[PDB]
This record gives sequence, C-alpha cells and structure tokens, in this order.
Amino acid sequence: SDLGKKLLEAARAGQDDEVRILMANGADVNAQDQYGWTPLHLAAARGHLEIVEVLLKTGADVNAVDKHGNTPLPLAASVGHLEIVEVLLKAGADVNAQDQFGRTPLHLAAMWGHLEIVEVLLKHGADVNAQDKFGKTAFDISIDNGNEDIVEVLQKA
Amino acid sequence: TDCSIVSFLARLGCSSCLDYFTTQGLTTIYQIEHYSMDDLASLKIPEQFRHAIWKGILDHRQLHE
Repeated sequence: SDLGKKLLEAARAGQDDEVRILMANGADVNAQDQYGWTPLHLAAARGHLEIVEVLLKTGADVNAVDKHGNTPLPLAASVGHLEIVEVLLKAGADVNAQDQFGRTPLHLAAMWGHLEIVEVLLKHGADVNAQDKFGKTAFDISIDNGNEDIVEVLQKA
Repeated sequence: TDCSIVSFLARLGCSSCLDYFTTQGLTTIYQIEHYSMDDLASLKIPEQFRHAIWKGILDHRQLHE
C-alpha cells in the first residue's frame, strides 16, 4: 500500500492534518511496517494523541500486535503518555496484554516511573500479581528502578 | 541468540524506543555497541530510557563476546 506507507510516515512525524487527509482518501488504517508497527503503535510510542484519536475513529485495531508481542497500550504506558493510555483503554485496549518477556502495561509503567499511569491501569483492572518471564511483578520492577511513589501504591496490593 | 536492536529493546522493556533506531538505519546491537549517552540523546531517545539502554550496551561490552 503506498497510502499505507504514507500513513505510517505521517503517524511517525506527528502530522495530524496529513493523517486525516490520508484516512479520508482510503489509506489502510492497519498498515504495518517491517517490525509489525501500525500507525497506532507509532503514534502511541511517539506521543501523538490527536493521531491516536483519528486512527481509532477510522477503525484502527486497538490491540494490534507487532512481531515481539507489543500492543500500542504498553508502548504509551512505557513513555508516560497518560492521555494516550486513557484513550486506548476507553477504545478496549487489553489492560493485561503481555509481550514476549511477559511484561504487562503495569510492569512497564512501574519500570519507567509513571505514577498516574499505574493508578489509571489499576482502576482499569491491571493485575498486580502478574509475573513476567523473570518472575517479577510490577511491584518488584518499581523497587529495582527506584520509583518510590509506585512502590508505595503497589506495596502488598 | 538474537543480535537485533528490536530483541535487545524488548528485553530491556524499551520497545517504545525502536523507531528512534530504525529511522537512522540502526538494526543490530553491533552498530550501537560503541554509543555514548550523548549518541543516544542525539537519537532523541526519551531521557527516561537512556541510562537503561546505555547499561544494556555496557552489559554487551562486559560479555567480551
């Protein structure tokens, strides 16, 4: 897809008006790059909220997975894009999706020290006892990385 | 064992950083094995991930493969 390649670039570059015009002209909303990223993956990772919104409104797959088991929600949760996390959850993102290392969105919010995202994920049913492939919970990872605000909210949850 | 940047970032919990390597033609750990904190900053890796990625690169150097 040429428009699909254009849409992935526009989503990468954060050009909302360009994404809207490509979607109006029939661009494949679920186009993939070589790593299995969709425009929604790119917008979630690079913090393009209005593009996430437009893509979801034009039929983007909120639970699309790349070639290493990543959905868009854990990418937004990792970087700390709280608004994107909430929009993805409201569109039906799997709150306890696990990547190839068994990390959930809660693991990655705890890893990179995003307190308000951890709190939002808990409200949406994030699993505090979920273990990754190293046997670790979000709580264990929050200790390992010194994210003290998160240690206090996850302690004996 | 997988020497891809995509696997390396997955193991580190930094998959959200992948596209900052891809846009510069970086695909293997051997291409970035000599990168400083400064080189990573120049990729526009969000600051929160730089130390982890750099320690991953260090851990790779420390293997003396």
